[PDB]
Amino acid sequence: PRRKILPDPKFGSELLAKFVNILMVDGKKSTAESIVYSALETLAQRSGKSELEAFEVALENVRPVRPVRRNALAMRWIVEAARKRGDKSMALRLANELS
Amino acid sequence: GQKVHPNGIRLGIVKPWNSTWFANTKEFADNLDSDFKVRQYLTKELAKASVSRIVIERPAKSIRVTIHTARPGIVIGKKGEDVEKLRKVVADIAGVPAQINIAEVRKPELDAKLVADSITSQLERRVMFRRAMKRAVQNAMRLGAKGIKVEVSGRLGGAEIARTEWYREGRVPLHTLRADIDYNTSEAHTTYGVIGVKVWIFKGEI
Amino acid sequence: ARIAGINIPDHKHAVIALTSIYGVGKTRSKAILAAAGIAEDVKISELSEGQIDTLRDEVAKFVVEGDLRREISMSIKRLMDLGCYRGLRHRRGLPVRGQRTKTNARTRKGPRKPI
Amino acid sequence: NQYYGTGRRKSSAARVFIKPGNGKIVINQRSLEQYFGRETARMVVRQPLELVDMVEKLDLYITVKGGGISGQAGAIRHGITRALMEYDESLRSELRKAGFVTRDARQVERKKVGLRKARRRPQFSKR
Amino acid sequence: RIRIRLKAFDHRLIDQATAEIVETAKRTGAQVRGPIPLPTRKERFTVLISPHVNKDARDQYEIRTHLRLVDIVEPTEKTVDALMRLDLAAGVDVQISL
Amino acid sequence: GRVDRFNKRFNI
Amino acid sequence: PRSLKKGPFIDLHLLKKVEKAVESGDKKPLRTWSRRSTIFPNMIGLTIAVHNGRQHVPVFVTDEMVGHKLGEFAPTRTYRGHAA
Amino acid sequence: AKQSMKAREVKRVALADKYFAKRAELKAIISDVNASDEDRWNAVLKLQTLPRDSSPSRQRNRCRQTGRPHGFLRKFGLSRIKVREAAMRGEIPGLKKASW
RNA sequence: CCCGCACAAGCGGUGGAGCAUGUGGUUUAAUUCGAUGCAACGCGAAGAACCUUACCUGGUCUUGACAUCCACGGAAGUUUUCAGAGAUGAGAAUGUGCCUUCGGGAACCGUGAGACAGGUGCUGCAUGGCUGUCGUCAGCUCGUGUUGUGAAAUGUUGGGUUAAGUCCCGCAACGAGCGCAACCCUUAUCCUUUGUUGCCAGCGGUCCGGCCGGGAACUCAAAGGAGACUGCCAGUGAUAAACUGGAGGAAGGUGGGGAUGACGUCAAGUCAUCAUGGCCCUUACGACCAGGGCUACACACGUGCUACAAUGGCGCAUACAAAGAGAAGCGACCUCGCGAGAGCAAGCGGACCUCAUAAAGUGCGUCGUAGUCCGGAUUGGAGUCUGCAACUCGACUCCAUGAAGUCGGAAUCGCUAGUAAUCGUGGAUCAGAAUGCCACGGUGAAUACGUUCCCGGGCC
Ligand SMILES: CN(C)[C@@H]1C(O)=C(C(N)=O)C(=O)[C@@]2(O)C(O)=C3C(=O)c4c(cc5ccc(CN6CC(F)C6)cc5c4O)C[C@H]3C[C@@H]12
Ligand SMILES: [K+]
Ligand SMILES: [K+]
Ligand SMILES: [K+]
Ligand SMILES: [K+]
Ligand SMILES: [K+]
Ligand SMILES: [K+]
Ligand SMILES: [K+]
Ligand SMILES: [K+]
Ligand SMILES: [K+]
Ligand SMILES: [K+]
Ligand SMILES: [Mg+2]
Ligand SMILES: [Mg+2]
Ligand SMILES: [Mg+2]
Ligand SMILES: [Mg+2]
Ligand SMILES: [Mg+2]
Ligand SMILES: [Mg+2]
Ligand SMILES: [Mg+2]
Ligand SMILES: [Mg+2]
Ligand SMILES: [Mg+2]
Ligand SMILES: [Mg+2]
Ligand SMILES: [Mg+2]
Ligand SMILES: [Mg+2]
Ligand SMILES: [Mg+2]
Ligand SMILES: [Mg+2]
Ligand SMILES: [Mg+2]
Ligand SMILES: [Mg+2]
Ligand SMILES: [Mg+2]
Ligand SMILES: [Mg+2]
Ligand SMILES: [Mg+2]
Ligand SMILES: [Mg+2]
Ligand SMILES: [Mg+2]
Ligand SMILES: [Mg+2]
Ligand SMILES: [Mg+2]
Ligand SMILES: [Mg+2]
Ligand SMILES: [Mg+2]
Ligand SMILES: [Mg+2]
Ligand SMILES: [Mg+2]
Ligand SMILES: [Mg+2]
Ligand SMILES: [Mg+2]
Ligand SMILES: [Mg+2]
Ligand SMILES: [Mg+2]
Ligand SMILES: [Mg+2]
Repeated sequence: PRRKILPDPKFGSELLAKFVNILMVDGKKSTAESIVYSALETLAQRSGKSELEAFEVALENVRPVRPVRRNALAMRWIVEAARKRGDKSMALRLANELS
Repeated sequence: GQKVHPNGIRLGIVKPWNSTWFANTKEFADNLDSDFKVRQYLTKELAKASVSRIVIERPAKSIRVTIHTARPGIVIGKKGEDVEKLRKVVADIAGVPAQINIAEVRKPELDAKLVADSITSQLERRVMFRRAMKRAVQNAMRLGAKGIKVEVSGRLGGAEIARTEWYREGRVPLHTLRADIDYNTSEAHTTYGVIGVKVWIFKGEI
Repeated sequence: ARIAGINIPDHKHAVIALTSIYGVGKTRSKAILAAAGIAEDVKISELSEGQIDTLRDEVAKFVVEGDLRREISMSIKRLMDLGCYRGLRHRRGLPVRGQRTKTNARTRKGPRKPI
Repeated sequence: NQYYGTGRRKSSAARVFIKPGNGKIVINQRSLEQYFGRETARMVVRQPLELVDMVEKLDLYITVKGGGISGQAGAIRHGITRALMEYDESLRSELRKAGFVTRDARQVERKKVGLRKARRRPQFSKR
Repeated sequence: RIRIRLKAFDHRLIDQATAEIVETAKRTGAQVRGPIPLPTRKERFTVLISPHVNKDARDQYEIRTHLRLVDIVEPTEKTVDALMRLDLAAGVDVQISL
Repeated sequence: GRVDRFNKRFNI
Repeated sequence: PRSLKKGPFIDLHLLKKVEKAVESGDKKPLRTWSRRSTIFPNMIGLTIAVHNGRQHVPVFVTDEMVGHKLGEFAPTRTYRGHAA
Repeated sequence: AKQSMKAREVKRVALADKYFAKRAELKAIISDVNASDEDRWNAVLKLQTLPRDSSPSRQRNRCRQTGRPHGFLRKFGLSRIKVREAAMRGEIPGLKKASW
């Protein structure tokens, strides 16, 4: 013009809470949360690395710019990419995009 | 632009209602219509008697009308003959027992309705609009108004092109809700059509 | 598999499969299966020929397929021959149930015909 | 001998009674798990206790009315926070720092004439 | 019990009228369950203000109906007499129930 | 059709 | 449509006019403005001239018309195409 | 509104009052479940012989000051325009400009 | 040099589809009239089957549908018949009051005459009133003084600062008015008072239902108060106004939202709300009636709704609102009906009763990317209800049908937070007839580096 998020319940991260918000449509946060956690479980089991750590792996490869905006664009690009995919559910589409 | 009605915006802040009765929906519209007819009757009947305000209370089933007049004598008449004629007609049109009380307006030059009606009387007699306005302003300020505005609009002096003219003296702070602004209007029916008069009189805050 | 002269999809739940018949919607499908004593979620592939024969008996109680198409055609022809208002709307290819035609009415009129 | 706090959020109001106990929480005669399906809402309710480290030191008896799941969870958190400050006034500064002492005063903005919602304006065609 | 329900469009008037009732009862030597303020009804009206068109130009008006309940336990002999012989201010509706 | 449709759904 | 419990609506003036035409065996068209009247079995074979807003349209009543309103056979709007 | 249009409404109110009981009787028969088919039929025929203006559904609420047939408010018996004029002069008890 | 969802950054749309709705056009006997770039086009209309209704066709009336005046007959009326589409004609019954000076009037109906009535006829470019608009933008002025031959100027510019002609400082100006701000409503915290129809902490009881005794705590109700001041502290600042940060506090710098619209601008809108100068019609441009039309459909535009699915559809189970309405009304329970509904019939002019399942949500199951278990247009059949009456032209239900549509070119719109988005709920108008309008909660984001650019505006 001319002239803060809270942490997620299951993990305690402002990064993942922001990711949930970026995924969310129409104020349906509980729906978005269930997708993100379902996706992170898939992602953690595949590598054997933890959900929160496996999230950072995917971000660092996507991040393009001020550090806050780097995360924002990366998360926005992951979600946009995952929605464009043709896998069965968003959780799987998201896990496949993150992996 | 357009302005809020000065009286309306101050109702229940510094300005009383002119009708004070409770009713449920069943009787509300009928009471409004009987009030309308009472005021219509009294306004016509007392056109020469300087009526400023007709307040209507409905105690019990009856009606109590308070007529604010600069001329209580003409309204009352000899031994209350005239006020009795009014009372019987009001009782008939209201369809309930009627009381008429008279309240004197001590200072007519500070009463917006009487000032407006004074100007429209003069305009109908072909007094120069500028003279009528100037004297209304001068009188109010002499009698201790903190301010006064007068507006006249229409075919002033029978001109083909209508215009608005106004004069103010002192303060007329219309955005101050605690300001006692007496506002009222009147229409002069001239040979060339309707001239509208608006009068705002400021009598101090609170 | 084959009912009322059409092939019903083998992979679908019976309740959905039977709606492939012209004249059977969801309500009649459920009623047919309730009467035959067949569960709604059984796949048509999983049914025996005896079970399919009972489905054919239940469907036979309804006017369906070519018998229904001819009833509907006859009903519309009757209106058109009568020359009642609805008949005239059918003749002219316009909405028959009072809908606006100043705009819309594209389902009946088809795509826009440039002036 | 119990400690009380009223909490409010959106259109919800929570009555929170705290006593010494073993970590029991009842909300409207139901358990926390039974009352709130959402784990976000369960987290919100338990935030003040977890922050002061009194999760199994206290029994909570809670009633809540009005608003929705998030409103009620937020009202309860506000009520617990105020009950804890009755129980021990020295907890104020920590609870204050966590943002729990504030009554979140954000309410639904009224619909307005000429707008579809509080702010959403009808669409404009220029030409 | 005498139950008295008062209604008015102005709260100052209704509070004057309740104060009259309680004193009338507490003079006649009657127990009164003191004025209960029941929910104010807010009836709202939205009107177009132009004579023609200008659909977004409106005024919004309200009538607030204030409501008070007074309950007279153990009505004495001249308790009911003094309440039925009372002209409350014009603009207060009074409903007495037995 | 219509005459016996009529006479059965109504009556004087 | 009209509730079955109330029966079919007919204007009394038309009912009496129909009864008189049937009893007489009269074959002159019955002029009516009662577009809203239901066609009854005893109208079969009569010509009913039904108002359409400006003229009385002759409707020769047949068995298939029974249960329809008279106005159904007397269109009120004139339309011959835009491009004609 | 024209003087004639205001007079039509007075006529409709008067006819509706004159026939209210008769219309109610006839409609009770037509609706009556255990009424005979002949009695139902005769009632249907009788109801339509009464003046159409005796039906209350023929009445249009009009502003009691001007006769305006649109913008009516039943609480006040006035159109939106006359409500506003009366409201601002303090002639409608309790009514004031609302904000919330 | 500044400002505003003006752009940028974002999120969701419109533009494509079907449907709703308004408009243009065309058509028509008539498709009544008005609104027209922003600021007309879900606008007047908060609700056209009849009525409404202003239009058309045809049938009718002429001092009249609606007033006053005069005269001559009648009480009022009510029941009832025939003819007629009805308007309206003919009848036939019955009734014969109330003021009683028992003089007569008062109603209230008829009839006659004419002063008149009547007009949604014209002129919004003769007007009042009311409204839109620039714009809630920060402006617009005046007195006195001074300057200039004068139109004019100064003040009001300038140095800082503000949301602000806001405030400070300087200054041939000194003051003032209308605006800004404040006073008003609402929302966020607390206290006091009152405590049912609301409340249930403790206690006794209990069929487990605040259900009962009670209790007055708490939620809540609604009256009265308290509270926020840049007040405190720090740094910046011109020993300024102010700014940035901190403390405490429910709240912090206009806390959030509303009401509030300066001088004026557009001969802007409205003679069809009403009023009104002038003009015009008067056995018609007035008035009554039935039927039709305002719902027409090669087409074009605007505003919406519903979608195109899996962050979803369907089934079963199960949570959590607010605000509002109600007597020619809201209508429970119970019974009947697949259902719309029907029958019976409590309660409630309401913190009591009723409308009245909140829905999204959550759990479990199923569908498995298909024009589908997506979509729900269209059409057939059968019904319900309101209403004299649903053919033209109602809403709703059931069975059947199952269109386009696979996220929409150029372009373009809204929004800065409890907002957008999404989810239900209520109300006015209203017999019936919302996807519109007005209102209410639930869930609840993204992004803003910046002012170069586009639009509107302010100051020099
Ligand atoms: C609506 N639009 C066609 C025009 C418009 O957009 C404007 C505008 N400013 O944007 C108008 O001013 C307008 O709406 C309007 O109001 C007009 C008039 O008022 C107007 C106009 C011309 C006139 C010429 C003559 C007369 C005299 N009358 C006719 C004769 F018989 C006696 C009146 C006029 C008039 O009132 C211009 C329009 C333009 C409009
Ligand atoms: K149509
Ligand atoms: K004007
Ligand atoms: K000067
Ligand atoms: K019609
Ligand atoms: K729509
Ligand atoms: K599912
Ligand atoms: K389908
Ligand atoms: K219809
Ligand atoms: K689109
Ligand atoms: K309705
Ligand atoms: Mg099928
Ligand atoms: Mg179906
Ligand atoms: Mg329609
Ligand atoms: Mg909302
Ligand atoms: Mg209520
Ligand atoms: Mg008139
Ligand atoms: Mg109506
Ligand atoms: Mg942009
Ligand atoms: Mg489109
Ligand atoms: Mg038009
Ligand atoms: Mg015009
Ligand atoms: Mg006109
Ligand atoms: Mg223009
Ligand atoms: Mg709109
Ligand atoms: Mg009509
Ligand atoms: Mg006849
Ligand atoms: Mg005229
Ligand atoms: Mg103009
Ligand atoms: Mg200036
Ligand atoms: Mg100032
Ligand atoms: Mg202000
Ligand atoms: Mg003009
Ligand atoms: Mg005129
Ligand atoms: Mg007609
Ligand atoms: Mg229309
Ligand atoms: Mg489906
Ligand atoms: Mg409802
Ligand atoms: Mg296709
Ligand atoms: Mg697809
Ligand atoms: Mg903004
Ligand atoms: Mg909605
Ligand atoms: Mg400025």
